[PDB]
Amino acid sequence: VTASIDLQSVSYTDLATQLNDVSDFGKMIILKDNGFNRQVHVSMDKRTKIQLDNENVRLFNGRDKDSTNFILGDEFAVLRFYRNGESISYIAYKEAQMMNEIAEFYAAPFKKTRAINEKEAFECIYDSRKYPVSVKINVDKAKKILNLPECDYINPSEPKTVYVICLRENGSTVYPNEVSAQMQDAANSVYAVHGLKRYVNLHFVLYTTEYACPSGNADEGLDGFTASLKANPKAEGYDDQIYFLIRWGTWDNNILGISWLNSYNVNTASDFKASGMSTTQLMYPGVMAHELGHILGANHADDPKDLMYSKYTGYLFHLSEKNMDIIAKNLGWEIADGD
Amino acid sequence: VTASIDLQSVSYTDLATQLNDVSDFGKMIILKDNGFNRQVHVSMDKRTKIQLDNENVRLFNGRDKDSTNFILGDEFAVLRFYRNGESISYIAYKEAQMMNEIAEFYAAPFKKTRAINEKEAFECIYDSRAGKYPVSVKINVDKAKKILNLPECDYINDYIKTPQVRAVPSEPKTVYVICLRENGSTVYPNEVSAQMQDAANSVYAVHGLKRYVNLHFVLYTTEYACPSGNADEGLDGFTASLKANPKAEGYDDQIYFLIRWGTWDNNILGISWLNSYNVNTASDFKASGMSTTQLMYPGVMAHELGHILGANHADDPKDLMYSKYTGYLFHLSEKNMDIIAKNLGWEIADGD
Ligand SMILES: COc1cc(=O)n(C)c2c(OC[C@@H](O)C(C)(C)O)cccc12
Ligand SMILES: COc1cc(=O)n(C)c2c(OC[C@@H](O)C(C)(C)O)cccc12
Ligand code: PRO
Ligand code: PRO
Ligand SMILES: [Zn+2]
Ligand SMILES: [Zn+2]
Ligand SMILES: [Zn+2]
Ligand SMILES: [Zn+2]
Repeated sequence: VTASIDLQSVSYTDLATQLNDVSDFGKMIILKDNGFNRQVHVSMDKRTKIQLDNENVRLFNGRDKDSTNFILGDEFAVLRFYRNGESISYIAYKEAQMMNEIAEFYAAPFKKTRAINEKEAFECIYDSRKYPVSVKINVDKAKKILNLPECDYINPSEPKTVYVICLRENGSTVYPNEVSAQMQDAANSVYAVHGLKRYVNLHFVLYTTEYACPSGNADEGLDGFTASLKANPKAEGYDDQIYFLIRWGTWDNNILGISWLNSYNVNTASDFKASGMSTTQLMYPGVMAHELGHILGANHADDPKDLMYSKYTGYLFHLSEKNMDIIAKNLGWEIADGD
Repeated sequence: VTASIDLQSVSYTDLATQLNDVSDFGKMIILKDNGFNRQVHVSMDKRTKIQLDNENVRLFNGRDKDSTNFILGDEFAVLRFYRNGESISYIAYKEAQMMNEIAEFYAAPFKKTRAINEKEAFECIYDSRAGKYPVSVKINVDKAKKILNLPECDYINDYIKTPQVRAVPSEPKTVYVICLRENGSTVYPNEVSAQMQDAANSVYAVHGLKRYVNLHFVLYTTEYACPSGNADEGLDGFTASLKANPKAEGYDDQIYFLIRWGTWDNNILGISWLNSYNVNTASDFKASGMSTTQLMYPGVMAHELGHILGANHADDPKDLMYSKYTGYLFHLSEKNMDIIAKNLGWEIADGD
């Protein structure tokens, strides 16, 4: 009698019908696979707004104990949950030609070195009687199979609408599911701290820019990105918003992203100071969240399970009490307000 | 500095960026033209859900005194307001090739019969900030039907019958209005979602029915096509097709519609089984009908949804359920409102 999603044949239509059924009161959906089940209570994420090149993308969350998240756009749908501490994404594109391009893209690195457990890290999901309907990627198993070299860092009455204006770097190709996952992880990292949804509602937008980094250097790239915003007339009057140059790859010495530390404050934001750069590749979730953290004043953390750890860890939440205080204050929150 | 929309150059991006910024608290937008101004307070319609072939379409309403409505999908955006009693729509498609096809489609009948004040009934809006292709089209439906001299259609015998025919819920019931594009038919997204928006709003306007139901419209293609121009024979086959369709098994308790762009024999705008829905007795795909989706006849799907919910032909020419096509979109008949609200689980004790 309960609704369910079969991960052995999950398509865009499967996720789209289920997620489009979720009312304001939430919906119970059972995630089904071979040797797997999970009843989740899905609800619409009504805090975050997303447009990718003017295309509305919706977010859905399960309960805290479900570790499940969803992304639903008109052309793609994503299911991301945690199973034995590993992140598993099911990415389904609506158009047959696009799903094949996406499946080819995600399958290519494994085609070089055949894996002992390829099906556990990456698998093409097929229709129940050929073209794939979705792809399954266990990020944690994939990074172990691919032997990927290390990428890292160095060094109110109504909530306020803050725009996170993402700009696809000139010459870059970013993938919709990949970009909106970095965005979903960024907003959720923020709303998890001190009940910040009462203070801010993040609106992510994505456009293309004529600006491209003049070299592989990330410091020179961000300096140039900030300077390009100040000279861009399409950004005149938006100097008080958050900005990100997004690309698929990384910068020199495998830098995942960069940003100006403590560059945003709901009352002092100006001169496009609150800007950064980020990769959007699926194998490194939480990079945009980590940079959005630095932009909101968060410092490098001592806990290896913290999002703001000095090194890249795959964790997506702020665990540091000092960082949570700094971030929430920058968004207008005070200790007297509570959580 | 309030936000505003210039109707002298309104594009998809213009409507999309404005409607996409509307928060849960609503937004004040000024509609600007050559001297005309209207401040409207837009808010998202959170009662109705719409997917057209799995593409999400959102609705926005102004205040009651604004007479303004919006439709926002990924590929098109619509603004529909009233000015001096006439219904004006601004239809903007996102893709250049699609906007040009749409502009050509809407302009074509006006080239056959060239009017002096064509600009009043129909106009291609161009990029003033400059441009070469249209960014949207303006259609004053009431002036267009007068210019085109469209042969009138009426709901004369638009219903058939069958010889068989508690408390306010914690959450209103989700009722799906499953629309199926007839085989061989081409329906236009803006046109279809306008018939749907007018159908849901006709329902929520009666006895505070949003507390009892939340309508969810979906659109798919069906292999069924009417075997003749007859509407009674068409609806009989449509209902039968549903019973023999396995993709509809377990959904016999929902509302159904065969949709097309044109009309049936003797210019019938649509048809449906009278008093075919009830939140507690709905079954066997009884609550089904057929409807045109052409822009020049707004309210046909609402009129048929009315018939499905038990509404009879009204006597007031300003009523939605009047037997002749009038262009009004609301039930004014006290008896029809009682019949419709009762079928959706409402009682006099509950109030409005
Ligand atoms: C090249 O960059 C941009 C490209 C582009 O198309 N636009 C419009 C930009 C932009 O618009 C304001 C936008 O966020 C609002 C608040 C209206 O929703 C802001 C910042 C940059 C751009
Ligand atoms: C031609 O008939 C149909 C064609 C078609 O593609 N489908 C899937 C239909 C259908 O889907 C269930 C739908 O309402 C839910 C509840 C999932 O949103 C229901 C009824 C009919 C169809
Ligand atoms: O996922 C879907 O809905 C369809 C079928 C396979 C490719 N596109
Ligand atoms: O809408 C899009 O996704 C295309 C791809 C590059 C930028 N514009
Ligand atoms: Zn860092
Ligand atoms: Zn981990
Ligand atoms: Zn995690
Ligand atoms: Zn009638």
